[PDB]
Amino acid sequence: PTAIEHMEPPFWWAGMQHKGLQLMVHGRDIGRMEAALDYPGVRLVSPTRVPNANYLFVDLEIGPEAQPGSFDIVFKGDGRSERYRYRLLAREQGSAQRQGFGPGDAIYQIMPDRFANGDPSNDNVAGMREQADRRHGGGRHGGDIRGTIDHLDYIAGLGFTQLWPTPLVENDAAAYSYHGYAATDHYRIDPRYGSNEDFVRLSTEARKRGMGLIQDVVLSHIGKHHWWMKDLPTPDWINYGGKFVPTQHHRVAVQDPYAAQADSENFTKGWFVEGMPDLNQTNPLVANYLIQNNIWWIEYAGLSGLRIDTYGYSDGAFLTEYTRRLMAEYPRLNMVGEEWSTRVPVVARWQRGKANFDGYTSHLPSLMDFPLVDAMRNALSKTGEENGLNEVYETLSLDYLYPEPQNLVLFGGNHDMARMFSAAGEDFDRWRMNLVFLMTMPRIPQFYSGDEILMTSTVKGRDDASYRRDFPGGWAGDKANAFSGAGLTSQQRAAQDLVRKLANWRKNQPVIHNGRLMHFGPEENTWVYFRYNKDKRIMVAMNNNDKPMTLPTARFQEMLKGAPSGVDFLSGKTVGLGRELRLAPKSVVVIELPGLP
Amino acid sequence: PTAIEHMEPPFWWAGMQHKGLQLMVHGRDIGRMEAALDYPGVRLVSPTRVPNANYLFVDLEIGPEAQPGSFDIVFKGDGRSERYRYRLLAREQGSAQRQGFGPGDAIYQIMPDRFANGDPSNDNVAGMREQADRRHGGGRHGGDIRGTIDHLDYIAGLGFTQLWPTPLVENDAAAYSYHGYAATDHYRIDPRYGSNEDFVRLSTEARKRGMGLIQDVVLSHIGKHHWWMKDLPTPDWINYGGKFVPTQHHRVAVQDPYAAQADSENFTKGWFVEGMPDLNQTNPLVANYLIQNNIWWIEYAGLSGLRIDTYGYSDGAFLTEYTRRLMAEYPRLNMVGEEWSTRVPVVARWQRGKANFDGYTSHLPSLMDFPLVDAMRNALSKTGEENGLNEVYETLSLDYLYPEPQNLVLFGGNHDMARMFSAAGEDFDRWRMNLVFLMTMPRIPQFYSGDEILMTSTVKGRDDASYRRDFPGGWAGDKANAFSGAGLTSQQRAAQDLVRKLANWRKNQPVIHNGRLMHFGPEENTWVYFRYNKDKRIMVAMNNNDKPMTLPTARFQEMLKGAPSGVDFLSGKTVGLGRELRLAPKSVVVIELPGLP
Ligand SMILES: [Ca+2]
Ligand SMILES: [Ca+2]
Ligand SMILES: [Ca+2]
Ligand SMILES: [Ca+2]
Repeated sequence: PTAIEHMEPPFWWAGMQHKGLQLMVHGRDIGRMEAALDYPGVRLVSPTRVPNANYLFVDLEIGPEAQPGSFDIVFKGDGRSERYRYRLLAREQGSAQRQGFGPGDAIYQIMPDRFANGDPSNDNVAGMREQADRRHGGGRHGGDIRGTIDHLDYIAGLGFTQLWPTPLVENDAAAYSYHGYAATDHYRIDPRYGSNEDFVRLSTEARKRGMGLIQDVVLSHIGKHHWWMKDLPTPDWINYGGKFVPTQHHRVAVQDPYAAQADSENFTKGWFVEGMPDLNQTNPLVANYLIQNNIWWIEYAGLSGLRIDTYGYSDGAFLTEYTRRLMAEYPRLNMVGEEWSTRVPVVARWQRGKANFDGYTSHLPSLMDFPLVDAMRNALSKTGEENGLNEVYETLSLDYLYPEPQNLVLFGGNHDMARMFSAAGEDFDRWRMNLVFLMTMPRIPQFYSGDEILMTSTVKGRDDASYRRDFPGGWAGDKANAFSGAGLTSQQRAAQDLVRKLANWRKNQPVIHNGRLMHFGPEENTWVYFRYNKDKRIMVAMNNNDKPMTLPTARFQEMLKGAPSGVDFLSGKTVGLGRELRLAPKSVVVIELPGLP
Repeated sequence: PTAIEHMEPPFWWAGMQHKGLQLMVHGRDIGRMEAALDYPGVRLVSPTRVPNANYLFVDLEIGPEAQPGSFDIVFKGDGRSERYRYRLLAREQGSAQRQGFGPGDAIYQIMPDRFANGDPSNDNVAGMREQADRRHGGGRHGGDIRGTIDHLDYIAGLGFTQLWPTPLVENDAAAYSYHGYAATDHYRIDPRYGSNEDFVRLSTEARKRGMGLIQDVVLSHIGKHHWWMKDLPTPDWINYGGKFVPTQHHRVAVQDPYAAQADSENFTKGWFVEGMPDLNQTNPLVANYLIQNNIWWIEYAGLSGLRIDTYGYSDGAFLTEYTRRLMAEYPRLNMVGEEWSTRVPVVARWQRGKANFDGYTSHLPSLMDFPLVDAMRNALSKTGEENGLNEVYETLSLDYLYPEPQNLVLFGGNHDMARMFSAAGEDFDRWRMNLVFLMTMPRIPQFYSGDEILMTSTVKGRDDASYRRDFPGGWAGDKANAFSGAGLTSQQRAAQDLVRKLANWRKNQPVIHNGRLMHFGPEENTWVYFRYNKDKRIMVAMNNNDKPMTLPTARFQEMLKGAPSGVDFLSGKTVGLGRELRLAPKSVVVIELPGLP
C-alpha cells in the first residue's frame, strides 16, 4: 500500500486552546518507523507504539510560541524515509470567540441528497459503491452542495439564520449511502456532494447571507465500509473486537440508580445496526481522534455549531471530555445533542450546568426538545380530547429541570418523524397553531425543509423514505418549484407565506429571544400565553376546537393590566380584550401589546 | 348557641413539643367574654378578638412544667360568667417517638361504609340528613366501626400491618355522605360509624393484632353542611368570602417557573366542587385549627400516621408549617400525601428533602406513587404493545428525583380508580405480575379491600360507585363471603390465598424492605429484576406475552454470578438458570438465592 495513505488531522492551527495534537498516520509499515521534526514551539513527545505495523500515532505539543507555518515530519527506519509537509495555519480573526446559534436564530434543516441537485454530473462518482436512483425511496437522488448554495437566498429570504444539513462526510456504502449517518471517511466530504473546498464555500456563502452553518456529527459509530475496517488500527478500536453485537437501546441505563452495567455497556458499546460498527471511545486514541476531527471541521469550515447525532450512544466519560474540549476551544459555541426521549428528565440530564444524582457532568449547551414537540403533536392530532393542550402546558412547566431551557432546540419536525402537516392531520388551521407555537416559545426554533409547503408522509410506525421526499424545484424538470412558487397550490403557498412572515418577524423580536414567558393552564383546549418584558408583550391565544370559544379576560389581568385591545399580527385586525377574548373555530391570534412595567 | 357550644380542641396534653395551644370557643355572645384561668405552668395570652360575637379564640402557653390535671377556664362579660373545665392529659409512654408506617409494612385500605356492617341499628341516626340505601351506588350502605373491628383478624391474617380507612369524621350531607371527604365536624366520628371512643378502640384492637391505624385527613375543604357555614367564624374563614368559586385544577401552577398567580391561587383557593367550601389556610386561625385537630387525632387515637387527601389543593406555605408541626411532634411518623399526577417531577416536588428550583421546603415523608401504578397498569393492559413493561422500567429509573423513593406508597388500586383485576383485563396471570411487583418493589405496598378476591369494575373515566362495591361477607345474608370463603370461585380463592402467601412472606423479607434494586431493561415484554443485599437475592422474572420466552442468562450475570437454578416461591417449581431462563406464557417467578459475596 501507498507511502503515507492517511495523515489525520491533515493540518492544524497555531494558537489553539489545547496544546496537544495527536497525529494518526497510516501506511504500510509506518509503525516500524521513527518520526522526527524541527519547528520552533512544536515538541515531539516520543512514540507510544501500537502492535499494528501499519499505523503510527505521533504525539505533538504545540506551544503558545509556535507560529503559523509548515514543517516536515520525517519517518525513518527499515533503511527508508517518508516525509509529510505539516502545516500550522493562522486562525481567522475572532475564531475562538465565534458566536454559536442561539435564541435569536432560526434553523433550516435539509438532507443534502434530497434538497437540490445543482450538478447532475456528481450524482455518480467513478469508483464508489452505489449508483444513484431517484426513483428509490432509500436511494441517492443527487442533491449536492452546488444545489444548496444555489438556494441560499431562498432560505435566508424565508427568515432562517442557520443551516443544518444532515451529514455530508463520505458514506461509501453499496446501499442507503444517501443519509450520511455511516461515515467511511471522517475527513472527506462525499464526492457526490462536492469537495472539502465546496463545503467551506457553502459556509462562506451562507455567512454572506447572514446564515451560520451547523454540521451534523456522528460520534458513536461509522459505516462498515470505512477504510479502518480493512485493517483495524488496534484490536479494541471497534467495540466487541470489531464483531457485530446489537444494542437493545436501554438509554436510561446510563442515568439510572438501579442500572445494570450490562445495560449501560450495551447502550454505549452496542452496535446500532450491523452495517454501523461502534467506536470504542474508552480507547484514548479513538477519543482524541473524534475530538480533533470535530474541532478540525469547526475551524476549517467556519461552523457556527454542531448537531450531535445519537448522543447517549457514546461513552459517557468520552462525552464529558469531548464537550469540555470543544467548549474550551469555542466558549460561545452551541452544540445540540440528539437524545431521543419524550421524558424531560432523560433529556435534561445532558445539558451543561445540570446537577446530576450520579455527579455526571457535561458541557453540552443544547438538546433537541422531543418532549415538547411530541406534546404539541398529540394536542393537535387528538382533536377529540376535551383539553389536549394540557399536555403541552404541563410539559413546558417542567422547564426548571433544564439549566438553560431557552437554549434547547424546538422543531416543527425532522427527517426521523412524520411530516409536520401530516402529524397535524392535514388540518391547516391546527398546523398554523403549531407554527405560531414554534416561533414564539422560549426556545431556538428549527424547521425541516419541505414543511413550508405542507409536504406529507405516513404517520404510522417508522417510514424514513416518506419523510425525505425531494424538495420540489431541486431537480431539473420538476413540474412544481417551491423556490420560485411555480405550481404550488393556494394552500401550499399560504403555508410558505406564513413561514416567511413569522420567521422574518421573529428575527426582530427580542422579547421572543430573551423575554419572560407566562402561560395559563389550558381550559377546554384553549390556551393563552405571553412573552413579555418592559418593552413589549406578545399574547398568543389558540382555540384548538371546531367551535367558537370565549375567554373572560379578567383571568389574564396580571399580564394584560387593563389593555383594552391589541393588533393581531396574523390578520392585522384589532382584537378586543376589555372583558373577553372571542376566538373563532380553530383560530390562533398573535396580539402585540406595549411593554409590561 | 347554648353557653359554650363547641370547645376545640376539647382537651389537650401536658408535654407536647409546641407549647402554644389555641382554643376555638363557640357559643352565643362568647366573643363578648374575656377568659381567665389559674393553673401552674399554663399562661393566658392577652386576647386577640374577631368581629364575630359568637366565637372567641383563646391563646394559651403550656410550659413543660404544667402537670396533667384540669383547670377551669372562666368566661366573663356583660354581667354573666361561663365556665369550661379544661383537661391536660398525661401522654402515653413513647408517644412522641411512635414508629410511623414504613417499608416493612403493608397497608390494607377500606371505605368504612362499604366494608362491614357490624351494627345495622346505626345505619340511620335520628337527626341526620341522609337515609341509608344499600342499592344506591352513591348511598350509605351501613358499614361501621363495629364491622371493621369484627374483621381485624381477617386483615392481619392476610399479612397486612396497617389499616387505612377513608375518613370516618362526620359528613352530615343530604346526599353522598358515605365517602367521608366533606367533613361537617372535624372532632366527631360520624354517628353512623360509631363514637369517638369506638375509633379509639379500633386503634387499640388493631394494635393488639400487630396493625397500625392510618387516618385519612382532608385539609383543603369541608362539606357545605359544616356548622361553620351557618355563622362563619371570620369573614375570610372560607376562600372567596364563603361563596363558590370553582378550581380548574391547574396543579402544576404551584410548581411552574412560568406560572400565573391567577392559576396558583385558583388551585389552592378554588373550590374543589360547589359542595366543598375551601378553607382559607392563609388565615393563621384556620392553619392552627387544622394542625391542632390532626395532632389531636394522632394523640387521642394512637395513630401510626396519616394519609393526606388532595395534597396540593392546600396553601403551600400552610403545608410547610403543617408538616413541620406534625413531624416536630412525632419525628418518626409517616404521612402520605395524595398528589394526583402520573408525572414523577410533580409528585417528587412535595417529598421531604427535595431541593426545589423555587426553594419550596416540605416535611412530608411520603406520597402516593401514581406514576409507577399508572406505568404498570399501562404495561399490563396494552397487550398489543411489543414491550409495554419498558414504561415501568423507565418510570422506576426516575427514582433519583425523590429524596426517599423507598418511603413512597405503591398500591394495587384504590377507591378512585378501576379495580386492580379490571385494570389487568381480568387476566389472572397478568394480575399475578402486578401483585408480585407490588410486594417486591422498593416501596411501601398498599392494597385496596376487595382486590384480594378479584372484585371488578368499569375501566374508563371516573366511575366512583363501581370501585366501591360492598365487601362480600360484610352484610348479614351475603351469599358470597370472603371472610369465610363461602361462595368464592376457585380463582377468587386462589387470588386470596396468593395475597396471604406473598404479604406474609414479605413481612419476613428485610431485603425487600431495605435491600438494593437492580433491574434490567425489558425486552419484548419480558422483565428481570433483583432485590439484593449481603444476606439474600430475590429474583423476579416476568413474561408478559402469551407465548413462551427463553432468555439467555449471560445477560444477568452481575446478579446471578453463576447460580445454576433456584426455586420459584410462587409455584414451588425449580427454575433453571445456567445458560437460559425458560419462561412459560404469562408467567412470573420469584426466586430466592443466597446473598452475593
Ligand atoms: Ca448531484
Ligand atoms: Ca456507541
Ligand atoms: Ca351499620
Ligand atoms: Ca384549597
